[PDB]
Amino acid sequence: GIDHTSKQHKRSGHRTAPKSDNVYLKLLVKLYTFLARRTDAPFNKVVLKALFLSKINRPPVSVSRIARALKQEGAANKTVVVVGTVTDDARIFEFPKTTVAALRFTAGARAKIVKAGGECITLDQLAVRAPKGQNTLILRGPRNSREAVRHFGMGPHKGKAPRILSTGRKFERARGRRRSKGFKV
Amino acid sequence: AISKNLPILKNHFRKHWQERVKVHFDQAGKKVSRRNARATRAAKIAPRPL
Amino acid sequence: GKSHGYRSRTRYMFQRDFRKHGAVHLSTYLKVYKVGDIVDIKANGSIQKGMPHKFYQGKTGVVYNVTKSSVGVIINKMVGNRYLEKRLNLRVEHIKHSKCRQEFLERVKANAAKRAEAKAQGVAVQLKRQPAQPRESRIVSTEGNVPQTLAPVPYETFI
Amino acid sequence: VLKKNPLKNKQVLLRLNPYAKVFAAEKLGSKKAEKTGTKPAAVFTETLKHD
Amino acid sequence: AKSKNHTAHNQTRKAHRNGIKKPKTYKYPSLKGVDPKFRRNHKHALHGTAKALAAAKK
Amino acid sequence: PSRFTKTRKHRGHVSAGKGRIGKHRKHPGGRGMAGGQHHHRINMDKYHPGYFGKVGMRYFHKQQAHFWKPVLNLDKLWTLIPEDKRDQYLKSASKETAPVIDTLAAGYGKILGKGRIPNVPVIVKARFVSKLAEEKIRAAGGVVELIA
Amino acid sequence: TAEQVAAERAARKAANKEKRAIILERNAAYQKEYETAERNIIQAKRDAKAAGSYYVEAQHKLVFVVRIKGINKIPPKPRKVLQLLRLTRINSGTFVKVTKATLELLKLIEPYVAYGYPSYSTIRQLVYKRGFGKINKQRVPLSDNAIIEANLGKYGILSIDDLIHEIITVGPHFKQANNFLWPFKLSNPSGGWGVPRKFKHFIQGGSFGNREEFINKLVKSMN
RNA sequence: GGAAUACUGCCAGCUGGGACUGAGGACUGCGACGUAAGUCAAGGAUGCUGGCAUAAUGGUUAUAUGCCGCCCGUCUUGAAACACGGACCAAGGAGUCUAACGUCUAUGCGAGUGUUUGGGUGUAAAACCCAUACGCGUAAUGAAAGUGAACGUAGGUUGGGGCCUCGCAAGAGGUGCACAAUCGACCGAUCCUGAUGUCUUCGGAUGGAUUUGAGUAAGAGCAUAGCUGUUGGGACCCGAAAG
RNA sequence: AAAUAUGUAAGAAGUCCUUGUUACUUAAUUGAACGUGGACAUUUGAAUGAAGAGCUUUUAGUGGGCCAUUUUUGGUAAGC
RNA sequence: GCCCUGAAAAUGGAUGGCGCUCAAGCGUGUUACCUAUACUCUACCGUCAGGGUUGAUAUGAUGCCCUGACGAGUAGGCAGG
Repeated sequence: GIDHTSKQHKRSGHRTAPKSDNVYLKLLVKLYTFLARRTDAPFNKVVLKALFLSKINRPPVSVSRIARALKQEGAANKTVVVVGTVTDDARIFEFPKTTVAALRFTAGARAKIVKAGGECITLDQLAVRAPKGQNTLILRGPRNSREAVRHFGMGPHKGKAPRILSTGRKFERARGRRRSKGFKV
Repeated sequence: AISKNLPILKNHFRKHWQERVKVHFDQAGKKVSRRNARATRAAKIAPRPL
Repeated sequence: GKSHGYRSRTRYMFQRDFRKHGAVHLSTYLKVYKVGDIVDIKANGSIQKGMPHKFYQGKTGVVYNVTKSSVGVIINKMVGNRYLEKRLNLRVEHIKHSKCRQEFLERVKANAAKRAEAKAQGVAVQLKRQPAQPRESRIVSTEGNVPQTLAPVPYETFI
Repeated sequence: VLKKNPLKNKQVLLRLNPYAKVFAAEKLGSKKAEKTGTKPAAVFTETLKHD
Repeated sequence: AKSKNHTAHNQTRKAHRNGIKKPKTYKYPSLKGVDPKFRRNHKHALHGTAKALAAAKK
Repeated sequence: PSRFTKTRKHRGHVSAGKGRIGKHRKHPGGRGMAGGQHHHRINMDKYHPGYFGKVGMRYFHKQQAHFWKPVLNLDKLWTLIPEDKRDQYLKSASKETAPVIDTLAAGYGKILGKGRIPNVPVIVKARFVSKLAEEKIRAAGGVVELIA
Repeated sequence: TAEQVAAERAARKAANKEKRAIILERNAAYQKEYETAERNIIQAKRDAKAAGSYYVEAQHKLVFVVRIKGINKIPPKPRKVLQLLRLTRINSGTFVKVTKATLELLKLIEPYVAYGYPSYSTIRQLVYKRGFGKINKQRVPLSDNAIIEANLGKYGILSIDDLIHEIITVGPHFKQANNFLWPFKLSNPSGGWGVPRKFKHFIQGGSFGNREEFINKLVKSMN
């Protein structure tokens, strides 16, 4: 016997490939697991993993989000990478030029970028221009903006949101929710 | 019984509901009828417009 | 039935030491406490107000707040399988700086000066405490020390 | 593919650590001590043999 | 039908499988319970250092 | 599909996935929401604070959409203009040919002032506006014309 | 390409002959350094005896520790100490640097271990026959001096005898040199424990605790 | 006084007998012995010889012999139990479907999304096609009347992957999305402050505060599908005394 | 007044020097918080270990226990 | 100290049995020997982890390949068949 101090035959809780069956994603992977192996470039190791990510961990990056990130100093002419899908945002007006490499573009977002004299690029196309990922801005969407997470941590005084199906007064708003009805949270 | 952090439901089936289930298998069929009924009308309505 | 009032079981705990009853001396009130100070908690039975709960007796936490007559202390308390943070509002009579923090800063100042003196002669430092060590060889002499030799003693009753 | 143990198999004894060569050659696994006379004081042999 | 009343048996074992770790600590901790008039003036104190600081950037 | 289901996996193990001591019996604790105030209250307080009791006035025969007043922010607003014509007015930015936006026509009912619009005059027809919304419109050389 | 190969190869053919000479020279010094220091302690005692006094040796700085108890029904405190000492499997065994901070460890762990002061002979054979390093978790046999240099080189130590040297003389990088060494997996003692029942003390006529100089006879028969 | 021997210990001193194993399959490594060409026990066995044909050998099977082996299923702290059920065999025999849902995942589109009430159409319950609505989402807060989200590169501070610069490197500096802690600003509630005005009681600007909200602060949702989980249903299957 | 148990500390979220903000506070730029700028990384402040650390969601079964050394209470005692 | 008395129960019976008296009994010591699914080395199965390799290069890229460690299991969870 060994006085084990660690769970045996535990597996890293880490995805190894995508869970997808997309033949194309499977090639995008196959691509970047070559790059990630034969190049001492961090960027490839990031992209590779990123491809395995489920949809929830791939929240949409916005057009305005890229516009803002491009206002960083020293950033203006970098090519922004979004291992995921970019969506249009009517709220910006001025949109700059640059090139955006991402998994998918929405109609509106693809237009946006193009109209302003920019360019839309796939990941494998990004790969040829920047094998070592040079001059790139990797961007990520807001995960905790998901509506699912509002109900996370639901407990007394935790200030979170009740799994309710039909909001309004008469709906979980009396006893326990105000000083005048028993107590408050 | 009550348990876990779930939404409180309201599923009104405490009332012999299985005697009054309506399933529209005749969605297809009743459309054909509805069309046949339309054309055959329009016929004998001379050239008047339905 | 069972009894579990707030000061239950504290008959000896919140009790004064032999012939140290009565009024609290003035030192206790001339001490000044800063946020981040490390205080030992130790209730005074004669000061009924701002009194620590019995759990906190002998416990030591960090100051998070200073108020007219009290310091707020953060104590890390085990409940279940996790530690929870506790904020106590103790009066000053129930509190004392931790001597060992006051040793620590002293060692910090010393480690500074030694470091200064070390580079001011460009030589090596070596500031980490080392534990007690085995013992190097010795040569004990026999001059005025010719070993008294001893034997076990017989048994005897002395009643 | 198969650990070989230096305490047998002189080929791996010599791969690891040469000098074993000179060690063996100059003997010095034996080697005779230098001789001395130093006799102990009386106070020693006195207490050594004391009751 | 009487029964076992209480025990702490097994309870530390359970508590020590994923248990204790330590406390969750941070720089800038929770100002939960710090003297209201101080916070109030710390505000202005902080607001000013920012002003003065960005002033040296124009 | 059943073929993928866990019971398929349990076949031959006694007692399904339901234990031996505890069994799978027929409504322990009672059906539905029995005893929310009793043997289930620790769930009902937390997870569902607010559940029991009353709060506020009743409304007999409340008619929904007597309250129909969908909001629209300056944040968007320019979306209501046919996208083609959108450039034409942005670039022109006149006060004698500024585009008219019938918000009630777009299905809305109140303009709120979340966000920024450019500095390009707009004639905004709308029932109801927030003080700020109007203010940010006026500030870009536009006006609010109350309709109904 | 047909020329630049012999360029690269003779460049390591050279350097390896060189690394080999450094080792020879080091090894030779050690033999000496040991040969002297031990002769010194001898006459040191003889002199002191002549002068009418007593030489008393320096206290040992080293112990080798073997777990002689299995894994069942051990109290939680010693259980932790047996682990922090990497002794989590019966008859496994490591080296410990003796200081007061580690001595109190052995004190606790005592009814489950046998330990004492290893000789140069015992350490030498242990590292040779059963020495393995820990490299990226894995337990690699020390089959060529390159493995040691590749890992413990940053502290001197580019040989197995530099490894041994750093062990028996304790000294500057004992911590990391030791920790390099995987716990030694010994077999049961060939010839037995020479006592009817092990889980008394050595003094009480059976195993566990400090048997001092006797640890070598045991460990040799387990090696 | 000169020795020897025991005891203990070291030798990278030499050597006899016996046992089990022989994984691997071109070369590549570290070495050793040689003046040498070369050789070697140096990153896992080869050489020589013999034996087997209606046979050597191995598989199964029956029996015998040595040691060992109580009846399963079940409730139970505890069953081989002097606890229950089970004589035997075949066939049947128990977590289902559904309405509404949690999480996770795949996929379509995305500030939207959902063709299938219906219509069009047809090779006719299919496939192909579609207008207006409607649902959920993009606004919150308050019991309600109601009001309703930028002082600022949509703020400051601290960590931050990746990228950019310098350096041969070790390093240093710049930028810093996601996420985390903290200070702040905005919207609503509550309690204050009550300007310019007005038809003298209407109006509510501005500045506030250990109060409060399932909010704001460059949107993420909608839909189909799957496993697990939730509630109602005969509700895993069989079972009352009763009404 | 033990023994065994038991709290905290052993630094980068640190140290010093210079002088910034404030409506708090002082008789007082005096403090108190929080900072800009400057200086200190070989042992950077005891030992041993770390089989990686940190974190989020969600759901099963269980919620009759029993036994041994020791400490212990009720009972003459008990396989209580 | 060992031995003897104090020492009475119901089928026929139990240092486990035979049997054992300078023991094969009691106290103590010294060697040798027997034996576990444990310990040591090795082959194989599997699980986990780390790593190499589709550069033109025939048949497995969820693949070939290298290395290290690990393996009890009711109620119960997941996985691969």
